[PDB]
Amino acid sequence: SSRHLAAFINKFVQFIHKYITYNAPAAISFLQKHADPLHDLSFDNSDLVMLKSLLAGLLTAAEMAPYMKRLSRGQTVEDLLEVLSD
Amino acid sequence: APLSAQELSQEIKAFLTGVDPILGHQLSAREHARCGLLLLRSLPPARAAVLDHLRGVFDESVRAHLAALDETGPGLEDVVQEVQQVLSEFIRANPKAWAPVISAWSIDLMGQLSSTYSGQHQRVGALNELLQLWMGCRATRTLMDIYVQCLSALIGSCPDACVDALLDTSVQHSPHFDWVVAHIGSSFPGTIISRVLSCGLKDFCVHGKIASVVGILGHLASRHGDSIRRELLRMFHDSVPFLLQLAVMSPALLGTVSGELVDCPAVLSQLQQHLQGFPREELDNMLNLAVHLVSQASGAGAYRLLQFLVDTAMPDTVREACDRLIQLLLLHLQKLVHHRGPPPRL
Amino acid sequence: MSDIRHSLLRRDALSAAKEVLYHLDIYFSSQLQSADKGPVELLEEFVFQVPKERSAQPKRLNSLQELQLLEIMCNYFQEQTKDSVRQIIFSSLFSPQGNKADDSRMSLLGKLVSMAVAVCRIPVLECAASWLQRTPVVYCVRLAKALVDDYCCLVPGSIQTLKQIFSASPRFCCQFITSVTALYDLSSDDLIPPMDLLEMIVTWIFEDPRLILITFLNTPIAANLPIGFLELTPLVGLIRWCVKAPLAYKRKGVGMDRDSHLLYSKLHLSVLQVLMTLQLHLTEKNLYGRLGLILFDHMVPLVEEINRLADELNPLNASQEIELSLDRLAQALQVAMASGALLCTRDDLRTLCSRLPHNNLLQLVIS
Repeated sequence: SSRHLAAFINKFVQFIHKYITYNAPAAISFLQKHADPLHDLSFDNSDLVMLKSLLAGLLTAAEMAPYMKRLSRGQTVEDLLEVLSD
Repeated sequence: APLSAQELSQEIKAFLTGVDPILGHQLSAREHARCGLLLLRSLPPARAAVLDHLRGVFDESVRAHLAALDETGPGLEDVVQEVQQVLSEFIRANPKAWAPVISAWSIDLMGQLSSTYSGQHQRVGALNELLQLWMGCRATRTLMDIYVQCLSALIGSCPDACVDALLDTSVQHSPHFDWVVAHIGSSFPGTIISRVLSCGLKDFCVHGKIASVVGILGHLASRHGDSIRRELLRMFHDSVPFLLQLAVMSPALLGTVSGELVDCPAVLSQLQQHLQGFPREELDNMLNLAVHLVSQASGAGAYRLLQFLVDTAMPDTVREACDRLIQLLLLHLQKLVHHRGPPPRL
Repeated sequence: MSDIRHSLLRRDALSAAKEVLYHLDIYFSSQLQSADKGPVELLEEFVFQVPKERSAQPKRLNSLQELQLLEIMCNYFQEQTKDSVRQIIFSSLFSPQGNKADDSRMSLLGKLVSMAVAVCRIPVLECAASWLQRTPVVYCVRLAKALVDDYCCLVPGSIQTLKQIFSASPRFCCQFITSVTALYDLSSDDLIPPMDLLEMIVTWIFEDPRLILITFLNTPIAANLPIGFLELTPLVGLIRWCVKAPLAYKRKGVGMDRDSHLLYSKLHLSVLQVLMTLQLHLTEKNLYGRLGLILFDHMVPLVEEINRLADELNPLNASQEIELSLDRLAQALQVAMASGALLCTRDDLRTLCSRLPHNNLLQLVIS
């Protein structure tokens, strides 16, 4: 039942990426010491792309720009309401 | 399981004439590969046939595997796994005897297929995405695995020759070769990035595609390995505007610019003064590259960069060039901001 | 005619080359009773993948077609049933002809010989042994070293195949022993014999005197050939190899190879049987002529080599090994003197002992 926690596992792998970024050898030591559960999780759940990629390997203003445009050039309550709901 | 002399002759006639001499019928690809493995367990002066047989069998295997992958022959998973096991057994027995010829032959066909197949099939930066596409297939994955074993065996002996052969084959088979060298750079940073920067500077020496290939390789290699790239670039800079060109091509080089802001005292000023003998056209290209780099890519603590730049304007020819550069930078930023008028810039 | 050559100058697996070789062999056999360099050189170049023109492209490279041609040649040679024709073809194929692929042609001939040995082509193996006897020791010994390095370094069984062939072919075994002695000259680290090759040599020391006697009785020996035409008795090489037990550590960290003393000593112990057999063959029989055995005045060079090579810390680290090697050398000299292999009188090696480490074995040799 691991398929409802996609965002939680996304936060987990964000933590994993930061962990290997600052303290690489500790993350390597932790993963290699417990390699069997990690490989077991990789094999059992084929849906885990990120785990396999991690084990093998080792937005912006461009989208928000029309919305803050509408918010800045928004005079009527309707425009502000719609852009704020968006 | 030894093979007798007459049995060896029969296996020769089987894989070589295609027909087993007793039954009188042509053999299949799986029988061909198993006969090749049987021959691999025997006479090494007979292993050139084994080498071309493995080349042909792996060509057919790659064709079938990638055709099945893109459309989304028979499976060859277990035989390939046994081949992987037996080559690991050889490279464990004695690296010096097997490693050079097998590495050269493998890299040879690995580039041949990269040059031929790539960019021509149904659906075949995007370089790392392409790398995922090849790692979708298993035969090339196993080939890369055993080659990695070869290099791990060839680290203390002569890795320089191996990487020289690798980069030369990449030069012949560019730009379709470079996923292999991208993966090995991810596996092995130092020598690979050193050869990448040497290739880049020699390419600038040539041109003063391949430069784009070098930049793409650097981008694909900067996955948690750009610190060594920054150190190597700094070492090259210590001795060169190819670095500016690559940064213009590769935005990830801005990470090195954060340290480069603190890297350049009066010693750096004199070093810049020494390089100042370049001609006016080269100087124009250099200043255009400098403003494009400091504007379009500096997404870090560049207030320190600006403060250092303005402080230099507060050696003498360096200061004149720097205040001029500041003026051009302001004009460039004005061009960037007030333009096109509607999506915005960045 | 050149039309047949042009028809045989296409494909690297063409049977036309085999047909041309068979026709040339038949012509040589027909004219042998009443008895060309160019045809043999052309046939070798065609096999060596070098075209007829002296500076043209290679003859269709190799690929699987070269393997097919080699297999066809091996099949023909095994069923050739002609000792003289096979010997002439083998001598022509592995001779230095000055072409661009001469070394590669010799290597391919050695590869085919190894394939024939694996195929148990006994008449072809005998023809190859005779051709090696009709070949210089340098090129033949280099080819043998290459074949040994190819086979021995592989998985176990190649040493077993070599031992089986040595049991089958004694002339090939004697040639291999001489080639191994020439390769294991105690000159460098590579001169230290490999483990698999040494194991095969030690295991094949049950009929070494018999193989030496068979090689001696195979053909009467003429005067000294050019740099050695595969001399049967490689006693100097075995004696040096027994002496060079600490030289394995000396040439090398330092203690990389030091366990081979016992195996070399066991292999050297076969020389006693060889010495007795040689004494029976020469002194007891009518073969007491010439210099007794194959000496070639090499005893002085052997003593000089022992003196030069033993300088690596002989005093304390290898004192016992030096004394044992001196005892082995004294035993070899006594065996040669008793068996008549060394026809020269004293002071040929006693003076050489002056520039060697002093031991009780030196006095025993003098006594």
